[PDB]
Amino acid sequence: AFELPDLPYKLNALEPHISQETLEYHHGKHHRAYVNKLNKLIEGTPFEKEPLEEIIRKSDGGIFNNAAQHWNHTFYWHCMSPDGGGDPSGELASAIDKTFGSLEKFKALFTDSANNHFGSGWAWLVKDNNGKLEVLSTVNARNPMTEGKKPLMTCDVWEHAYYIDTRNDRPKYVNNFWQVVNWDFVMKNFKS
Amino acid sequence: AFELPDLPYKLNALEPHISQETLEYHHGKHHRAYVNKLNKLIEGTPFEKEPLEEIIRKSDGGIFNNAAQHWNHTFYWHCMSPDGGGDPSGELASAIDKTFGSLEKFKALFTDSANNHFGSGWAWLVKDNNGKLEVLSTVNARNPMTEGKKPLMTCDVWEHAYYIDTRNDRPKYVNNFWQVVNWDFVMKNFKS
Ligand SMILES: [Fe+2]
Ligand SMILES: [Fe+2]
Repeated sequence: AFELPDLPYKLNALEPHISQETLEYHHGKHHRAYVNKLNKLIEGTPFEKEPLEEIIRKSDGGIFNNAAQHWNHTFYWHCMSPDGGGDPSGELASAIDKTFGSLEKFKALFTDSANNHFGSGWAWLVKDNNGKLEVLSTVNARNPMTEGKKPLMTCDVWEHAYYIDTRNDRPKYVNNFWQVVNWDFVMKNFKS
Repeated sequence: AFELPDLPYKLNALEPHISQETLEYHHGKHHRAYVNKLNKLIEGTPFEKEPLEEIIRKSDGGIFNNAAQHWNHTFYWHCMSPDGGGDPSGELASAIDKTFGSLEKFKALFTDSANNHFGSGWAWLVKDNNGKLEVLSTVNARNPMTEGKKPLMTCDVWEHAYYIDTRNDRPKYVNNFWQVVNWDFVMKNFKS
């Protein structure tokens, strides 16, 4: 029932910050696999016709892992852009200043979250039910929406996300992520 | 006070099954970093002068993660050899046949454990202190000795173990592992 979404940009659009080869493997093999495995697992189960978000909220095991990874990568592609980088603007910028003190403090907090996460996972900027901004990392496929928190931005820190381009140097990859970060998408997410 | 152990063979000794480049990054950077971070964390703490096994059994958080990974990687290098591959012999072979039915069923079981483990981790052949052989995988840095089980063989399934050589294709890497598996080490562990 689920499909691999097209990338929001060309395979070479994030160069030289994220390579074409990485996008070929990361989207064309890793994400594609999650979609295919998800579809097979949920066939003939209560999750067969459920929305993706509802599968994530109610499932466990392989169904959860593939469903959550599918959502997580779909979200991740929109968090980057050839037009990305620079600073946020408007109320997102204002809210970041209020919550974290400044943009550089927030960036440092997200960078540390991403760099210090042990093993596979995701670094997140989220909004809680009270509208308060928060930085946190999750293990493997886990997604903050299972704790009632809305994702605004994510950075994949599974080793496949960067090993082709930076090998073991995850911090260099996170710096590369900042050069392509799509603030327009983050702000769109912030404003609902 | 811990030290990066020397690799038991030359950097090209596992070619073409595991590349020189992989061993340069995996041992020379990944393993080296675990040893260094371990030493910094344990200094000034009750774990400073403890044996590595005791640090693993009594610590948590970053100390555990770095202590366990240091142990795991050291163990992992001896589980491979340029003279490796082929079949086990003697008591080990007999014990494998008794417990799992045959060598190929054991290989299938270990292969599936290694291939199916979601995220970063380790596939293991262990012996419980009843003496029974068991195949299982652990998440991230976790080591079966905390459950009183003695490791006999391990295969690192963190993406850095193979991404340079097989990219997303972990199954191909596990086949490459079987060509260099060091049964002499596994049997030594089995018998002691
Ligand atoms: Fe990913
Ligand atoms: Fe490793």
